[PDB]
Amino acid sequence: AEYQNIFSQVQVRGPADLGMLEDVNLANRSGVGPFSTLLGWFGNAQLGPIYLGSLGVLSLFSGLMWFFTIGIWFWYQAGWNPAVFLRDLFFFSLEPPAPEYGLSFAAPLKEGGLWLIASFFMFVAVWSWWGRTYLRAQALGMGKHTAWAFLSAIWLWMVLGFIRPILMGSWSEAVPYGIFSHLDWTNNFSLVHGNLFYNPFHGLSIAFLYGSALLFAMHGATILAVSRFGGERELEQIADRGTAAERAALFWRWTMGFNATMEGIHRWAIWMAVLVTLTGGIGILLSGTVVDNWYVWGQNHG
Amino acid sequence: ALLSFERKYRVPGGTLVGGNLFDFWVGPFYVGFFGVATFFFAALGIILIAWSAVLQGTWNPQLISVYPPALEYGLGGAPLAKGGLWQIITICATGAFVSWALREVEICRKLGIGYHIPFAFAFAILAYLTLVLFRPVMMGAWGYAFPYGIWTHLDWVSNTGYTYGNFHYNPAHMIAISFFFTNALALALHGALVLSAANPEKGKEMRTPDHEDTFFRDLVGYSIGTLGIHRLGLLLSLSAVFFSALCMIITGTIWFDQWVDWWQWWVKLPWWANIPGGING
Amino acid sequence: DLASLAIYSFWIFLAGLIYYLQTENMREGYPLENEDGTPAANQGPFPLPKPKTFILPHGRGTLTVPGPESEDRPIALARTAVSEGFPHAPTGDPMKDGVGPASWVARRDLPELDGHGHNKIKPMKAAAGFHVSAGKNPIGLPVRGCDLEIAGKVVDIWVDIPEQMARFLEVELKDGSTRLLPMQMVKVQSNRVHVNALSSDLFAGIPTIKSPTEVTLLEEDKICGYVAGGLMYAAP
Ligand code: BCL
Ligand code: BCL
Ligand code: BCL
Ligand code: BCL
Ligand SMILES: CC[C@H]1c2cc3[nH]c4c(c3C)C(=O)[C@H](C(=O)OC)c4c3nc(cc4[nH]c(cc(n2)[C@@H]1C)c(C(C)=O)c4C)[C@@H](C)[C@@H]3CCC(=O)OC/C=C(\C)CCC[C@H](C)CCC[C@H](C)CCCC(C)C
Ligand SMILES: CC[C@H]1c2cc3[nH]c4c(c3C)C(=O)[C@H](C(=O)OC)c4c3nc(cc4[nH]c(cc(n2)[C@@H]1C)c(C(C)=O)c4C)[C@@H](C)[C@@H]3CCC(=O)OC/C=C(\C)CCC[C@H](C)CCC[C@H](C)CCCC(C)C
Ligand SMILES: COC(C)(C)C/C=C/C(C)=C/C=C/C(C)=C/C=C/C(C)=C\C=C\C=C(C)\C=C\C=C(/C)CC/C=C(\C)CCC=C(C)C
Ligand SMILES: [Fe+3]
Repeated sequence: AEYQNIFSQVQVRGPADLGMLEDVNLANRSGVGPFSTLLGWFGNAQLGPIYLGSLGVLSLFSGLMWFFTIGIWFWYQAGWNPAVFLRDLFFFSLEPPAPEYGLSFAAPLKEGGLWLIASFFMFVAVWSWWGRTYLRAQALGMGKHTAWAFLSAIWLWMVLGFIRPILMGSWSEAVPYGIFSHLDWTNNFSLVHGNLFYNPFHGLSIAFLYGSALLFAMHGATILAVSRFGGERELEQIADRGTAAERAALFWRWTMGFNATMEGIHRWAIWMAVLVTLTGGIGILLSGTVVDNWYVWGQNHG
Repeated sequence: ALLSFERKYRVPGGTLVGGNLFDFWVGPFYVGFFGVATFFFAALGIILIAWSAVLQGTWNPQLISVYPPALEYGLGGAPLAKGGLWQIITICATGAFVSWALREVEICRKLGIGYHIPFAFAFAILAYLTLVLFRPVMMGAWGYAFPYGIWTHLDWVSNTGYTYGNFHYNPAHMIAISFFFTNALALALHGALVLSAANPEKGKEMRTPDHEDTFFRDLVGYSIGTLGIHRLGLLLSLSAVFFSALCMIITGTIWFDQWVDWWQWWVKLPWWANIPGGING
Repeated sequence: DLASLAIYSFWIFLAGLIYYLQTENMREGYPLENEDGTPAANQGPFPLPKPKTFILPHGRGTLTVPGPESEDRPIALARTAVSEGFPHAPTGDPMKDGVGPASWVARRDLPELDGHGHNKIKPMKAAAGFHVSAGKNPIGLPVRGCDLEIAGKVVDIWVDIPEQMARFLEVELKDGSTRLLPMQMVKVQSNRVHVNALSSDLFAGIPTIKSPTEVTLLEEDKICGYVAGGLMYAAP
């Protein structure tokens, strides 16, 4: 048996790391948290510090409000019975206002009002967090890649519960807050639009989802395959190529006759993933607004 | 035909079979014994799909489709025109996948690196064999396997899933979707991280892995590390597929009713199995 | 209709994206060459990308790719066939010369620095605060080779400061000198450290470092390359 490098053989610890400073307002960083030996076998053992600050607190508060709001409703339905609340936890559900109410904020609480409230919070929670991943990169002087990639995920999210419902004409077309509940919504959505397997953007989204799993499986296995030459130190290998980058590239060139570079493979990676929700959002936006039945559409493209 | 830094690596050695008979390259491709084997299986298999096209009466890629034997044939052999060709092609498919894996192992021994790649690939092969071999044999007929066709194989997915109500309720299916959804998130992040550090704001110096760890700590209070993120990626991936294979190896065998009904064990737990009100009371 | 418009537009985009991606991955190793080092006739459908420049931190200068590709070292290999596509044989000692699985790259002969400009890797005896916090501490254990013979003892652990990671094990040989062994190539056991890629008689051959409290990228590559190469050549 030769070492595979999935788990560390020995852990080493030193003073807690307070991280780089740059233009970060150090007054907003908490203090180092404890060290996790459990986590240290797979990766870093240090927990914290963390940077809060205005936007950070707004989201975390706004986020919990979205969380509690839903939870209030779950208890209502469970009749404040702890045993009931547990037995039917996956069954509860906060549905949006009925079709009748259209897109007004007039619907009564027990008919869609709480939904509109819970949504409003999640809407503030998410967008402020997005600004957070942008600002946190600025302070350190890094590229905005993380923020832009995350926007692609917001896209599909934004289309499912905001944009499409509006274009349709009612908060009715939105998704409900519930475990089994949103699973049924999904299955339904497909049936009502004549089978999503006929939606070309859906099939593209899947290709990228499967592709993301194939690529990360490929990329991860490779870096571990050449970690014996310091391959995970990807940044310095970009600035000064080593045997790790060479053997990594040659393995694949000899296998499929073509290859990537230490920096390049990360561009393939960010795009393969980002396209999943980019293509998805489009396929869903056009469903029910431009195309009623994808089967029919697949017969005559138009 | 060679990368600028390639020559020093092209040395003799590393082959598992045939010594040096097949130890050479063709353009950028390494051959090897298994390089020849996968070519053998692939051509043969392609030919057979072409002969399947004629019998079917069409050359349309969107219409061509090779079907497995009908259930009436159980696990026995069947006439080419009806399931035989499919059985033979699946053998060729299997023969080409394994050969490809072993060819990777050889490329591995020549370059002096670890065997992580062919190992990861083997999990995809296991998923394939679960749908055309393991499940079918456990159910008693090749008819339960999936057909080889662009759209006809999607129909199979749809009809197989619906045979159990909403397949969303298959519990191993839910776990498996979590790893797929998470793997993508992790891939987008890893990619964006490495790139925001190597391509900082215009004019600034190239950031370091320290900035990468600081960025994530500031954001979520924890950084897994450069080596950790590659271990995580390999894991989320192999796990997503390991549970995929699982959710299907148990469907049609140990469980063959509606998946949604499987969830009643939880609600029927005595303690609350009768308490009034709620959703199931 | 929109749907039909959107989907065609998407394929056009996707075609442009793959064009961008492929060229970005041509910033190293290109142009292609013949087995004799001369530029190949067919370079493929995609053209080399316009150069880009990285500004390295700590005053280390800049880097621009694609740029002049040179091994900056002698390759002790010779053809075994009159035609293209076959193995190139080692003219001397593959381990010593550094070819095949034992290859190394002429990386800068400087150490990697952390975010503050200090050497990234350091032996622990010189790292304030660092200690073994979990798992068997290897310091003090005897090192065995793939030939089941003892080649030395561990005298220290070289760690990565910013990533708090063990990267190298410092080993003392029969003559009192030390060597570095990649953490990823050894198996730490209860009462011994096993090194399967090298046999007892090959430890002295491991490339040595000049400064005794720091390794350079070039020295790391030679060390690692040499040890991995043992997997093929040390079988004897
Ligand atoms: C996993 C569960 C189901 C299944 C469910 C689905 C669903 C659901 C969808 C697909 C879709 C696809 N499936 Mg499938 N598919 C299954 C099993 C297979 C097998 C197999 C050997 O078992 C193969 C080759 C495929 C192949 C494919 C692609 C044609 C297409 C996805 C593109 C993609 O990016 O994929 C990921 C791979 C890559 C990014 C790598 C690139 C490799 C390419 C895609 C290979 C093409 C091979 C070609 C069709 C076969 C040529 C054979 C000749 C002899 C040479 N499927 C099983 C049975 N598949 C999608 C589609 O749009 O269909 C119309 C889609 O929505
Ligand atoms: C029976 C139902 C239909 C069907 C109906 C649908 C429908 C309907 C939709 C999909 C969609 C998708 N389907 Mg489908 N699908 C079917 C069958 C399949 C099969 C298969 C093998 O059979 C496959 C592989 C897929 C695959 C896919 C994906 C490619 C895609 C979703 C991407 C994604 O990552 O979303 C997950 C990612 C998001 C939702 C992003 C948004 C995340 C937000 C921003 C984060 C919120 C965070 C919260 C506030 C934080 C909490 C954190 C705390 C720490 C706890 N489907 C069947 C045929 N599918 C989606 C799509 O895009 O379609 C075009 C979609 O709408
Ligand atoms: C893409 C098409 C559909 C859709 C289809 C599906 C399908 C199909 C499945 C899911 C599943 C899930 N979906 Mg969904 N889902 C959609 C949109 C959303 C949105 C949104 C803001 O739009 C959110 C927050 C979610 C969230 C979720 C998760 C609760 C769950 C997946 C785990 C995971 O890996 O998460 C990624 C996130 C993280 C890794 C971070 C946060 C982790 C969370 C907090 C863990 C929750 C665990 C839960 C409480 C378990 C308790 C167990 C106890 C024993 C009781 N979905 C759209 C509308 N979703 C899976 C499931 O198992 O559902 C029950 C599943 O099979
Ligand atoms: C309407 C139908 C049902 C449903 C029915 C099914 C069924 C039925 C199955 C799945 C399976 C899956 N479903 Mg589903 N599923 C539904 C809805 C969803 C939703 C959603 C958001 O609604 C999601 C995310 C998913 C997600 C998933 C995945 C977890 C899983 C498939 C991946 C896999 O196994 O890869 C594994 C990878 C492979 C099989 C590929 C192996 C590749 C081989 C080895 C190599 C091929 C090489 C090629 C031929 C070479 C080309 C060479 C050329 C030179 C290019 N389903 C609905 C509710 N789902 C499948 C599963 O679990 O399978 C095990 C499965 O059978
Ligand atoms: C290509 C698109 C893919 C993608 C990308 C993506 N996601 C992202 C990003 C990117 C690039 C981020 O930068 C962002 C991030 O910051 O990640 C770490 C994020 C993110 N993706 C997330 C989720 C997510 N992404 C998903 C999907 C995807 N993300 C796609 C696969 C899904 C699915 C599959 O449905 C989910 C659920 C979030 C975890 C995170 C953004 C966090 C956010 O928006 O937060 C708002 C804050 C709250 C809601 C706070 C309250 C949370 C809970 C109610 C309480 C429990 C936790 C709390 C910490 C407890 C505190 C207890 C106290 C006692 C201390
Ligand atoms: C952890 C599992 C993940 C994974 C990993 C993975 N895939 C891999 C590897 C790894 C680690 C490789 O090393 C290998 C590779 O070399 O990639 C570049 C590969 C690979 N993954 C591939 C595909 C693939 N992987 C998939 C998935 C996944 N791969 C998982 C998400 C999928 C999906 C989701 O559908 C597909 C299509 C191949 C491109 C490639 C392996 C290529 C190969 O083995 O080639 C030689 C074989 C042939 C030329 C075979 C032809 C055989 C027959 C003659 C004809 C075809 C018969 C087939 C039944 C037809 C099906 C038709 C469909 C319409 C139904
Ligand atoms: C133990 O008890 C306590 C009290 C601690 C709390 C318990 C809480 C529990 C058990 C909570 C359980 C909640 C769950 C399981 C929630 C699950 C949600 C799921 C599965 C999916 C969510 C889908 C939602 C998406 C599609 C929503 C998108 C929303 C938008 C795009 C925003 C919409 C915006 C609107 C309506 C307008 C707002 C106003 C402006 C600014 C324009
Ligand atoms: Fe990486």
